[PDB]
Amino acid sequence: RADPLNGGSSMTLGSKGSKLSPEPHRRRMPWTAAKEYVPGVVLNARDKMVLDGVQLLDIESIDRASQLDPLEVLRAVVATREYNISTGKNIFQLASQATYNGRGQRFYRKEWQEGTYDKYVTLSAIDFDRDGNKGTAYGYITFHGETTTRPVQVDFADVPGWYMDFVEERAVPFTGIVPPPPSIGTDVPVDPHSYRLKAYPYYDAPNPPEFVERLLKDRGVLPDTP
Amino acid sequence: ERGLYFPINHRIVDHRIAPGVTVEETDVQSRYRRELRTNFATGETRQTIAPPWSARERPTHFFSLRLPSRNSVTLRVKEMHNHLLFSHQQCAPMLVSPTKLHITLGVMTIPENSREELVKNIQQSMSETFACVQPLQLRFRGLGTFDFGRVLFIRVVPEADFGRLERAVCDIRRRVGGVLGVDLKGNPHDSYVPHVTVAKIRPNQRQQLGDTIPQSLWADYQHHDFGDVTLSTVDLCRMKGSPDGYYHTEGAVHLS
Amino acid sequence: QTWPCTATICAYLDVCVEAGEKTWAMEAWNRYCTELKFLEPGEVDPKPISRVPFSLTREELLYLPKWKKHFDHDPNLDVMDLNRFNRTREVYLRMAQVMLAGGERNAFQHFFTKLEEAMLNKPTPVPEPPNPHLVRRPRWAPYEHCKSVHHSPWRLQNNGRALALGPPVTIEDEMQSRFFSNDQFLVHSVKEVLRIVLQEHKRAHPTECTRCKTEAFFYKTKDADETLKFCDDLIERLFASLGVRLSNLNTSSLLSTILEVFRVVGKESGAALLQRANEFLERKASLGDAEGSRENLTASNYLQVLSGFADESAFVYNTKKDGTCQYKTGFDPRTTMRHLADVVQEIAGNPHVTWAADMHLQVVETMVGCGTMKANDYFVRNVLRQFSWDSRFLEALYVEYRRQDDVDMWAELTKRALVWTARYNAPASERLRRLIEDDYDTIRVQTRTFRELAVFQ
Amino acid sequence: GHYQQEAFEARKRFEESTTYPGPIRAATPGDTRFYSGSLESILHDTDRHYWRAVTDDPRVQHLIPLRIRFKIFTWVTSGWEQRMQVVQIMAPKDSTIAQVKDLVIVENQSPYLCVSSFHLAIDGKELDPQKTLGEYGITEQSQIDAIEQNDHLLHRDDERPRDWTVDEITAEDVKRSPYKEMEMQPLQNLAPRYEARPKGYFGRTYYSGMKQS
Amino acid sequence: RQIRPYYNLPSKSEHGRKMTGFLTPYRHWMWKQNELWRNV
Amino acid sequence: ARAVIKRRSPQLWGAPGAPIIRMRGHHVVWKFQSYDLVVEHTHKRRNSDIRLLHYLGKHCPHPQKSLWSPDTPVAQDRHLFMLTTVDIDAFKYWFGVKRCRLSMKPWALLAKAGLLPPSLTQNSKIMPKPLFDKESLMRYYLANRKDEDVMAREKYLNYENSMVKTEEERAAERPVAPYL
Amino acid sequence: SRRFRYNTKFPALVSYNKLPWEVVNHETPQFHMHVAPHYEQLLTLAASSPVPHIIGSKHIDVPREHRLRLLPGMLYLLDGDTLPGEFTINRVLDPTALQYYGRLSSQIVTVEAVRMLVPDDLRLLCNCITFKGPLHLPVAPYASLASLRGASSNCFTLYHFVRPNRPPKELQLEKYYIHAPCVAPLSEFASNSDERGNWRPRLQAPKRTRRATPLPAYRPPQSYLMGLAERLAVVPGGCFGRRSLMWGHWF
Amino acid sequence: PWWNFQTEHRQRCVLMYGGARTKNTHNANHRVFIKKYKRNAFPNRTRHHWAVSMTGVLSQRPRRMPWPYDLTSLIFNQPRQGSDKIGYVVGTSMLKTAVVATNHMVYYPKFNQRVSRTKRFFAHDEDLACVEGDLVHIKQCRKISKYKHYYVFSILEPNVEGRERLKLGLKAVPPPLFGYPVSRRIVKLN
Amino acid sequence: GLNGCVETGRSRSEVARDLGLSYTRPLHENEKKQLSHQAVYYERLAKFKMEQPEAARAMERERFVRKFSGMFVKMDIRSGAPDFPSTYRRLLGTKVVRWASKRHGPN
RNA sequence: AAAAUUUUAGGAAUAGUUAAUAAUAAUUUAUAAUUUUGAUUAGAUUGUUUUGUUAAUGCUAUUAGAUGGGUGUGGAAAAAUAAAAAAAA
Ligand SMILES: [Mg+2]
Ligand SMILES: [Mg+2]
Ligand SMILES: [Mg+2]
Ligand SMILES: [Mg+2]
Repeated sequence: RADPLNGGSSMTLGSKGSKLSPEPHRRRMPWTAAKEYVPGVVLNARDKMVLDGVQLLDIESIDRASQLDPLEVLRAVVATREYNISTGKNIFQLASQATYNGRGQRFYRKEWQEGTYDKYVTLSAIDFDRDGNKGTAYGYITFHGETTTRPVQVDFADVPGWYMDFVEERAVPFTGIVPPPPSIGTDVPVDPHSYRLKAYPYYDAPNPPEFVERLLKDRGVLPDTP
Repeated sequence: ERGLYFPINHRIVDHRIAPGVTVEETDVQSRYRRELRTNFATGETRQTIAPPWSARERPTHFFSLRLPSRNSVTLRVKEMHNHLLFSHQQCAPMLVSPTKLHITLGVMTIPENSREELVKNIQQSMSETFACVQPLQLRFRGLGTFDFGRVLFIRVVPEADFGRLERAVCDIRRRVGGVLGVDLKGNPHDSYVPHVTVAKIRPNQRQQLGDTIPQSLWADYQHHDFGDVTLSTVDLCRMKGSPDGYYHTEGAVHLS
Repeated sequence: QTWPCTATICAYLDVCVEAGEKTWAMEAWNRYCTELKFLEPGEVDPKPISRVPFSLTREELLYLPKWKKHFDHDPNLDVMDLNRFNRTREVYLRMAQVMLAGGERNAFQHFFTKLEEAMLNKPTPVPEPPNPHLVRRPRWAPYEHCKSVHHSPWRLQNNGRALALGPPVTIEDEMQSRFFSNDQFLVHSVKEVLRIVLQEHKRAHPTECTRCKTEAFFYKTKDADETLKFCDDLIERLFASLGVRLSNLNTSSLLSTILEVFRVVGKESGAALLQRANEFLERKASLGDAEGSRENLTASNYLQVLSGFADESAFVYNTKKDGTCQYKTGFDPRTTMRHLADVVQEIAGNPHVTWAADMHLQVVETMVGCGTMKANDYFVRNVLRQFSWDSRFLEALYVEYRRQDDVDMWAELTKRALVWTARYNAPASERLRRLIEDDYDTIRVQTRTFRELAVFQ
Repeated sequence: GHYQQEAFEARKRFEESTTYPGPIRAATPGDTRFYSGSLESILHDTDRHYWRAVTDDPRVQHLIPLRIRFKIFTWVTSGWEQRMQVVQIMAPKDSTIAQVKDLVIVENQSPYLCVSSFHLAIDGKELDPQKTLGEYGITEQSQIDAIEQNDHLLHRDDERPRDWTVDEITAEDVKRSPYKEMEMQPLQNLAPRYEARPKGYFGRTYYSGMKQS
Repeated sequence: RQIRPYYNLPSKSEHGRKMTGFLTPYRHWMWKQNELWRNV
Repeated sequence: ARAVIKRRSPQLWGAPGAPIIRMRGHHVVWKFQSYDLVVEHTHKRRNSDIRLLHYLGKHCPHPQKSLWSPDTPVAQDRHLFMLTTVDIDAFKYWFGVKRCRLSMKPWALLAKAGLLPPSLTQNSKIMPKPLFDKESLMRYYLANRKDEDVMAREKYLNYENSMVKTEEERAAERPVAPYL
Repeated sequence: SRRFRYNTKFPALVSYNKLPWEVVNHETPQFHMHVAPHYEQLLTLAASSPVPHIIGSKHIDVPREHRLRLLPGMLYLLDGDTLPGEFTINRVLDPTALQYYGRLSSQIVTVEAVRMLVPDDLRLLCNCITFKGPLHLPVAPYASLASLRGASSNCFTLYHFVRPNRPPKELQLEKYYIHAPCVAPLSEFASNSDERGNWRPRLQAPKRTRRATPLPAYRPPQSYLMGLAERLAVVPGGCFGRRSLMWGHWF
Repeated sequence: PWWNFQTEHRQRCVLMYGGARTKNTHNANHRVFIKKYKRNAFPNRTRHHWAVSMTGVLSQRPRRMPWPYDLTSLIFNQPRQGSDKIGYVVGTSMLKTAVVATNHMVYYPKFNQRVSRTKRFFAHDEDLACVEGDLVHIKQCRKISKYKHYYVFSILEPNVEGRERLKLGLKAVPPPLFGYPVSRRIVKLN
Repeated sequence: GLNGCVETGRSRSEVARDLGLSYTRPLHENEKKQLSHQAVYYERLAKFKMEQPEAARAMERERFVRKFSGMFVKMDIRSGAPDFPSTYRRLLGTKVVRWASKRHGPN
């Protein structure tokens, strides 16, 4: 309605899209808003075969007869740790290791740095709930050298897809306040050697040749013999 | 369970509230049938309304049908006073003395300089208008309110010689306000509503009495019948309350 | 056979003027508005509604044929009562405008003289309250549930409760024309006539009045002098007629129109406009006998001053000689930028002048034309975040980018500008996109969508 | 906006007319209670249920329909919600703000509103109970809020009512107040059955003016 | 329908659907091409 | 939004949906079967008449010999005929103004008639679907692109108003002497 | 979706489907979330052109009686640090709250301190923000803040009074979005500046013999993707832009 | 094809040229009445059903169909049928409510002739003018109460005798002597 | 004041209202005491909710909570049927036991 | 929201009930409402472009499909097998 695909063109139902608009199509259901989501099933799904031949205990099993060799406990802890990183690393698993809970560092998800997609998140602050690996994480989004004005809750902070890179320059103490990084058009004068724009509003990438080969070898232009 | 699931009197949409508001943002609650309560129930009456410039100045003189001695009206209004005062004696300053009862045919502002020219000229025109009209038998039943419930009066029913009144009045209306320009609080092309004013709240009184006559007093007399009266006498009166004990009378005409 | 009311006549005369067809307005006049009067002391001011509205006595109801009892709402019945507010002076004004537009002096002189005389010597008619049907009575709403101004973290979203973007286009800040006094309406009428002079000039020479499409833009047209003479005589006729009374009414709209006429038809540099406006204002403060305390030039006037500067420095872009740009003969960027700077100093000094997008646009354009290479910094500090823009900004800005030293800066600045377009809800226009396309061999910047290109081939 | 000053100015010029005869009430109809449609629609007093092409003389409005906003705690199944309820009076033009309080108290039909003392306020500023609507420039369009005693305590867990989802409701308070009326223990027809909105309706963050993610 | 190929990202779950629509970059590129044609 | 979905005949969105031009006929022996071009809603009820906006025509899918015209030695005319009745005022109304949808078979028909281009589903399996790369398309576009105003005016004439007034009919419509 | 005309469905008294009324709690970080981006805009205004009540000489004094019909909504700036009388002092040290003042402290005056002041009777609030040092904006001479010693003794404070638990409307910040130009970049060409002769124009684009360096060759992304962001109606980053332009999303 | 004989039929699926495509509903079925009750005891007080009952409305012989053309449509142009009615006021026992008896028309096409039937309505008179035995004009309107869709638009003929009768304190009209008929014999003497 | 307005649609009681005339039949004691009982509802109410807020709040509790209990919570063609037993006669014996007859009024 | 059209050979009373008030009243106010111009119960019956016969005002057919509420979702309850409606590449 507000923002259609290709204007209204109705010649096929599929011509519209998989959602008619970014905005929620019924007003009584707001969560239908178009987001950028993530494959939660695969990315949670932690490997239970890592916990094979381990002998974990539970939290409330404190019993004397119940617990085990300190060696067994240690390999249990290591097995559990390997079980939690077994997919990728969650933000809160990355942040506890960095100085100042990683305030100021730039957290990029894997798919944000590949292709013409370029995006990351500067961390403004963090609330660890009693359980680590969960929590709330706030920050500034930086997309193609253009930054947010105010901080925002980082979405899918709990899903283990995250990488970052520790720099001492970016570290901020809990006393001070994390500054928003400069949007490259406005605050900092645009420089080519410092930063080059991957992709811009009307651009898109050239055809990678292996895809072309494959599609022609599909549609049956280029032959493929058994 | 004892009636309609949604009583029909309760189905109300307020269009003086913006669209979409009542669906999402908030709901608006009001007792909506105080406003919808009609002109018959409240007892209001729509008098000819003044243009603002005329609305500014006090009225000075008025036309009146003088009630004769030995009226059904005067008697029954006295009975009504008795009843009202026995119920609530806070009415006492509101009420008009039975001595001053008269029918008000129209109201007018005369400036004090041109005073004699206007009274002579009016008196004459009045005498010409009413030359042919024989006496008028009119019927009084029912009460009504002017000026937001501040003025409480007895209605003149259009069931009788009233018709004649309407032509008669509308003639002086077209002479006094049409011919020689005089301030009639309304348009001369509009007819005045004749009435017998019973209770009234003046500006000075309003502080101790309140801003409107509570309808609880006269509710029961609202439709009460005061009876029939024949009227031979038309006056043009200036309003002075101490000269003769009756409104000071600047002119007179006899219907015969 | 619907008899047009006064309002309807107004509308149709607006269409006539804009069309410039006198022969329509003449027949319309002759047929309908002839007997239209003005309001005098003996007139009664807004006439009461006199219509009965239609009923049937029981004998009318029973004994009449079917059609005599048929009431469809028929415009003709209340025409008298639509006219009860006396909008006549508007009709006379419009008619003056038409007779001028169709190039006839005697008739115009007639209508304008009638109008002038009546405005001076007759009472101001009572204005009609806003029509319920044309414009709707505002209905009550709480403004509580609303997207906050900062709702989107990337920009300033304008909101139903308040406007944070700022005015895109300067508004004159005058009430609807009917609410004016008679003297005020006289003034308004002159500014109206001038506006029509301007419009007629632009219909006769569309090439010269369009900014920078041709070098013809930089030079007075012949017939401009007779025109400006007409305007001079007109304004001095207004000062001749109205006396000290002029001290008490708003001359703002009149001034801005005067300035735009001496900017467009006669072509005067920004300094000449500011001078002219100041001399005019001195004249207005002097005719009224007082201590001065001159009103400053209001925002619209300054808009005309600045657009004057932008007219001053303007370039015809991309000659077929592959020559860069042509400029107004006898152009000094130093002087121009000097005056522009201290003029913006003046404006920003005065607290009662509200800025808009267009004012900034004139400034920016003057910066580009001057070869300042500060155009960017001004745009980004004062405009980008806090206003809603045209793509005209990015057009002249592009011309600025194009002139930098190395190529990479050009490219990167342009790409960044497009990113601006996507961030801030500027739908970058076709003119701009073509400007970028032209250099594609040099900058390699793709401007078109994939889909757009495909479909195109 | 523009309407308000256009019509204000129009009225004000209409009043300064030296010559006007006054309107003819046979030419100035009232409104009808009788028109097609089932619903009864209340309109502006300048507007009619029929088609009137002609613009009528501006009148001063002797009954101003004020709107006064309250905060209610609405029970929805998940827990409490804080939302808004308007009370609409018709307050005579020259009335005193004390009298506006009184008219507002009489007109509310909800048991959960007027329990304690409330103060009228506009954009957070209290109004004098002493002076007129005229002085404060109160019109229909003006936004009037209402502030209760305990409302500045609502940021705590005490004054704010306790939902049986997270809180003990005891035989102490089963017999008292909205809890008692509500009938927490489910019946066969399910008691008064309140509106329900689920927990994941707004996502993990509740409703806001500003987009938080 | 929305075509779900076999080389889409397999979801290992016993509580729900076996295959999540998530595309190999190849599939994305392909889809883009076909859809360009129908845009025409 | 039905609790237990009607499983066999699902659709998109609520019913009744946007009107769609369909071909439908009662099923019978193939020798007698005809079809109806019908503008109707998206969700049909038991009898197709309940939601039926307009009736566009009859289409008979049987090649016929033309016995109406005289037997003609011209080669092409003696191919068999296929008969269809189109209501094109209603079609242009519904499709154009009301913005309909289209099933594929009616699309093929109206393509044959010259009202629409051939559909998306009509495939010569000889040719493949084309490839695309943006730089080549860009070279072709820079090679040929018309003037802005020419293009704007073409869009004006096609989409907005067509019939325009030459200076002549102006001059012929403007009032003469007594009111001029 | 559009908002529907009127509610005839459910009784008004009961009010049924109603978006909750948002209320700003001063005890949480959320308060500052609302208030902060306004403050910055406000200060920006104060740096360009004058606004009347922004600058007070001294602390405002009112009686107990007129306390709540005068104060609420009031926002004024003072030179020194003095905390309003009869106000309990709360230090804001919690980092989540401090966080929202980031943009205001980096690109405008550095924030030295934040204070939540609550009246003893508990029904009034004062948000007190102490800035250190000079503005990182340029300050105009005729501008309001030019009358202040703390800018252009280097500390100065902003004071904002408000009622607790109210909608983020009646804290009145939206009147301030008047926008005035910073005249710093043109100060160079005014007749007042002596650096205006060091200026030289570029009228004509310079002859160029080299094209822009070509972007690095495109690597197609290797991981799984959620499909066309076009068809999923996701704006180009999930950030900003229109869904019609798919730029900068993977392919 | 309904015009072809029993023996002339070839295909049952289509009309070859034109005409009406007709389904034959079988009119002669010899439908019968089942008798489930004794002639002595039939479970209804007022009426007894011993045979096949004719059904439908407008399918009912002899056909009785709505006649738009009568006095009411003769005088009025009605936006909707029954939007105007002229009638007499019968009784006012209800405040602001006038009951009105009105005539409308039925046409029997078999005999080619019209009958007048009559029907009562509740009309809303605010302000209570209508006296029993007034000739009134009545219009369709907003739903007012459960049974009132009509309001009194105009009094055509007031009742002058009735009004003067009221003014004297007497009822507008004398109350009818006998009520509804009965199947009993009431012996009430002196 | 005996005629209605054709173009306006307003009844005769309306144009009588506007001309400031009153036609009303003489009333018996029935209609007088009904009307005089009804006129005063709002004064009685104002006095009640001023002087006695707790009793009021009790009654209101009952009404407000009633609105959530009961047969129909929302107004639809089914619920907002002015004559329920009439438009659904097919429910009267079996499903709906409230009414024993399909017609309580003229129609 | 209404107006018209409404069946039984031998015919009597019907009832959470009318109208005013109002977001009232399991006990508000009233000389209430439906019916012999055929009611309400009760039988039969799927209602106002469809057939057959016939020269013809007639006689004689027309299926089928809307069966209350009880956390009330949804734009609209039409929501618990029984398609022959292509249902977001
Ligand atoms: Mg839509
Ligand atoms: Mg009914
Ligand atoms: Mg039954
Ligand atoms: Mg059930």
